[PDB]
Amino acid sequence: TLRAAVFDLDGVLALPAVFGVLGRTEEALALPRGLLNDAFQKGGPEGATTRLMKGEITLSQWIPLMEENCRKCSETAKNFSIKEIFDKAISARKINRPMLQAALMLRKKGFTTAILTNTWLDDRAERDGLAQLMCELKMHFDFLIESCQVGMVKPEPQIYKFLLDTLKASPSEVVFLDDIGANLKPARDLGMVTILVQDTDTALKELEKVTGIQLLNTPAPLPTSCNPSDMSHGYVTVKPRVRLHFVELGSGPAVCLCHGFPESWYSWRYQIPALAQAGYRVLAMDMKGYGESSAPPEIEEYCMEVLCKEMVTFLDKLGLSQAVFIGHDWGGMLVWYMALFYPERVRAVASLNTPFIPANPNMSPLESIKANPVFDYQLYFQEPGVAEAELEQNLSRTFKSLFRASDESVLSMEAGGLFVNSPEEPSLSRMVTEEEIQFYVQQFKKSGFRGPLNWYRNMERNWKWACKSLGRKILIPALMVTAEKDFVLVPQMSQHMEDWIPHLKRGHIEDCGHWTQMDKPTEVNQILIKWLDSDAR
Amino acid sequence: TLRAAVFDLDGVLALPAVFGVLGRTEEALALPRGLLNDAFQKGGPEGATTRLMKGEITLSQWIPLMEENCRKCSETAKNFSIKEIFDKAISARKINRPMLQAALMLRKKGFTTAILTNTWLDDRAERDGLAQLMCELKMHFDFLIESCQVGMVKPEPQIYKFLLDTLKASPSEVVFLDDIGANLKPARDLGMVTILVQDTDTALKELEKVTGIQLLNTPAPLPTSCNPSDMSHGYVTVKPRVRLHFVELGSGPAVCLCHGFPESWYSWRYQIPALAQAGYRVLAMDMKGYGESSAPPEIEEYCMEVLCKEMVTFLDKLGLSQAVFIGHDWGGMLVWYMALFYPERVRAVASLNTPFIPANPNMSPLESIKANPVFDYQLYFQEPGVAEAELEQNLSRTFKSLFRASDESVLSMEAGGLFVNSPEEPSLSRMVTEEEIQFYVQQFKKSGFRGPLNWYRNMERNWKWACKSLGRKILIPALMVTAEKDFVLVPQMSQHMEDWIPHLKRGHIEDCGHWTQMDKPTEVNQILIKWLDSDAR
Ligand SMILES: Fc1cccc(-c2cc[nH]n2)c1
Ligand SMILES: Fc1cccc(-c2cc[nH]n2)c1
Ligand SMILES: Fc1cccc(-c2cc[nH]n2)c1
Ligand SMILES: Fc1cccc(-c2cc[nH]n2)c1
Repeated sequence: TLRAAVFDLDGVLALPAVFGVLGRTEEALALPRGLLNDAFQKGGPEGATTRLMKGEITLSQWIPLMEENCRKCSETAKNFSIKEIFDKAISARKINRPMLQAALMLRKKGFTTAILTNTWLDDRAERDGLAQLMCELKMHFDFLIESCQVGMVKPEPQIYKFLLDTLKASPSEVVFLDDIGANLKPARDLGMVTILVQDTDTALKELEKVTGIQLLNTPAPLPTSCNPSDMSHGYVTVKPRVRLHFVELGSGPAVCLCHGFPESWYSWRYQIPALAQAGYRVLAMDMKGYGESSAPPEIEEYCMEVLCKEMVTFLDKLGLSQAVFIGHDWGGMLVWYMALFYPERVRAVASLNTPFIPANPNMSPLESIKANPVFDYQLYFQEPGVAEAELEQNLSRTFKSLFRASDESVLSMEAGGLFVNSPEEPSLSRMVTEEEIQFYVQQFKKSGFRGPLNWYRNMERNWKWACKSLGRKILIPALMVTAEKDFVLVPQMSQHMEDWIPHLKRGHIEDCGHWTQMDKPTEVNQILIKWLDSDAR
Repeated sequence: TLRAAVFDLDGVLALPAVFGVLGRTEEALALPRGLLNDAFQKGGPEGATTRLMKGEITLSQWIPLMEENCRKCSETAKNFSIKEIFDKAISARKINRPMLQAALMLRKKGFTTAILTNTWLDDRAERDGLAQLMCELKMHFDFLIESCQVGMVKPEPQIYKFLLDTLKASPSEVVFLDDIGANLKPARDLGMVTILVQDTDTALKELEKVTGIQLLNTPAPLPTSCNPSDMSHGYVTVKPRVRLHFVELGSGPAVCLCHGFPESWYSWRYQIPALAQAGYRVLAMDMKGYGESSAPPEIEEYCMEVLCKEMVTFLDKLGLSQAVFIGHDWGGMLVWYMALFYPERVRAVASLNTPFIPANPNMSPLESIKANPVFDYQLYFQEPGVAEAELEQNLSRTFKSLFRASDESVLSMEAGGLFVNSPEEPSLSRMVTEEEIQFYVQQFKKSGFRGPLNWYRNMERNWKWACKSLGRKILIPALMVTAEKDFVLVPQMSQHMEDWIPHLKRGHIEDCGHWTQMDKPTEVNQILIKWLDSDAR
């Protein structure tokens, strides 16, 4: 029974291959057939290409050797640049998405996966393109075995025995996928299941047949998530008693993700890998009062003025002049105030669900709550200790009750608490795994709900501070993303935003409840990436 | 007696001012004298500019109001763009270096320093320039008081009382420097020492006279250093038992700094702020075996092959496709091997002191040590436990004996140890403060010298691995920096590097011992920044 799957890179995980490119170049330049493909493999196991693939020489050293081989082949058969041909061939090669999806599904099902490839040490001025491709791919596999790193090459028998040793599996337990028949032969001779890959669909049909796992025509997979233990964790002291923790991934313009109540940096798990892959340096915060960030007990530590000042200090200490700020819920509220009070530090602003509504100077925030019954829970959150006790009573119940899709409601909104007439053992929502709920449970064991609830206990202070901004407009790039089925932060609440943000851009997500990021991650990523690429680059 | 110094921004800490720019624009456009300067201050305390400076409106909202004021002034006096004029005026404004140097010296001497300024909420598309200027300046002061953040403006009396409250000082204890006489008047009326700033030299002469501290014509100051508690600290698990710690500062291309033996990320303290200010994202490592990084006890955990693999994993986990790698001593050795084995992940490579010398396959690394008496200490480091015992005996003595300039040698290089005939209480070198030695002492209390010494215990393994690279050349951008007075890693050892690195660039530092970064920080920064800007951008 199979338990390991091995994939080649050129022609399997990445397309178009290379035998085809040399073939197309020959046709485009009207050269004798196979002239370039022949110069490429000249000398076989003793030739320049084998030395390149074994890591004896780098790609830049191989270029002049390949040119000499091309000259010899043209001489025998009786503006051209090998550098330009190979630069263009490497650049055009893209990840074979359905092949990657099949490898992802096999790993999800318990398979050990590996990439086994004949590759080179790339020292060209344009090597970063290849570095980026390898980085994106390798993160999805258990092992990456490169010929130039092991000093062995397919079809040599040693690399297969080395592959087996690495997998800690007998040959009958391994499926081996390759586009080159000669490279497939030794794995077959060892007893491995082999697949000659010509077109992806047929290769995947063969793969599905031998594994007994559906891989072709399967549903749209969720975006890549985050394994907390595999992330880079950052810590900045913003003042003597306050440190902020963040997870960091990627390079490019800084993008600061600000979660809501009662969440975590982990609420952005489906966005962090996507945004980093899109070319941004993501900084996903644990907001003040949460997870590994400090949680001072004082109510005044959580007013918007102090939270914004600390986020400015956070940028100062990291040496960042600006970041794009993207917030959800209370984090969305914080991002609009960052745009209003610190525009010079905000490259662009985006909010999920949270609208920008200016303070009414003729109405107390309490009177404004009066007008709307959907915000009654905010009054319940006022008295220190009351909501903490109910929310801390059973963490698994708190999170399982909260984190549900629009059609999974288990909570109602006197004589109460959030959990009146709510199950003691709620069923697990289709949005989350038990493992994910337990991550939030574990995060909230450190400081509980006091800091998070204090974000609601500064209504009067926040209102007074917000009134100082009444004559201003948000004129930096801005995005408002509404969620059709958020029954508290309704899309309708954002209807007048253009009055204060005239150049505002929008996104809208149908069939999406309050927990936007985990409810509809693919759509959130699509919306944010499109907006970042047009407005924040 | 004075104990606080307050500086204005426009015309004091940053030049050229603004009254001069409007004056020059009037002359260049042959407009009536004072026309623009008059439209700028139109309405005085009730006008658009006061509203802008108090934070009632943003800069982008003020532009059309200023245009209407310019129209009214031209109308009364009987291709022009306010946006273009102000964009150019903001951009041309640069930090007044001697003024900043004087503020730095006063703070060093115990003075509380502050910037007090009439400024705006900048929401222009080009706001980042101003954000960068403010960031660079503010880090050097105890307080930054901005009119648009406090909703108060100079010359209003309230801002001065607010300034005093912030400083926690009586007016007679404060020196107040301003370029505007009207803004100086209320500080004088309160009893503060005031300086009208026209030309910097005269202002500094007045400042020197009143403080009794030499500020003008003083020696070249050291580059800005790092306060460990103020840095962003990052942590990446590269394998189950191994995590790497780093300090991170700045934005732009990733620059990974790799220290030597027996050092720390802190050995780069004078480079981190300079490189981040130059436009790079600095990642200063605690190398494996040091400080907050893991220090497994096994010798094999410290061979170059494993250390390089882990640095590749470090990049993978941070989501970086490449970084520039800059190393000193053992870190310099690691960076040449990163260039040789992982060129696709190395944007550029630079070494301080450590030359690139290819492995001699016909000589054992032990036989090669035989040939050179300067490397005898490496044999002493071989036997596990022996050098650890001597180096761990007294940490303060170890570091104070080691970290000295070329003319301060206290150690000799049988029947020994490093500290034979060496003082038990060495004097403090002119290169370091007691505080800095104690930082290294504190770092080495966690894991001691076993991990660091294990870097020397892989000679045979490193030699075997290095021989696989004998047919390669380093063809990515490279810099070799030699130090005239390093008596072990002599500049002469680098003489043949061009044979293997044909495009190699060089730097050379005279009167510089082994501890390059702290010996000659200004010169190191100059060399690295010049090279990064030409070869790594
Ligand atoms: F003022 C705000 C702004 C955004 C979200 C909330 C909120 C209250 C409960 N969940 N989210 C409150
Ligand atoms: F989502 C939002 C946006 C703005 C204000 C509020 C608000 C006012 C009182 N409670 N919450 C909620
Ligand atoms: F192999 C190397 C390379 C660079 C520095 C050293 C070394 C030995 C003592 N200090 N530094 C050894
Ligand atoms: F600085 C260097 C550079 C290269 C090799 C060595 C070496 C060889 C034996 N011990 N150290 C030192």
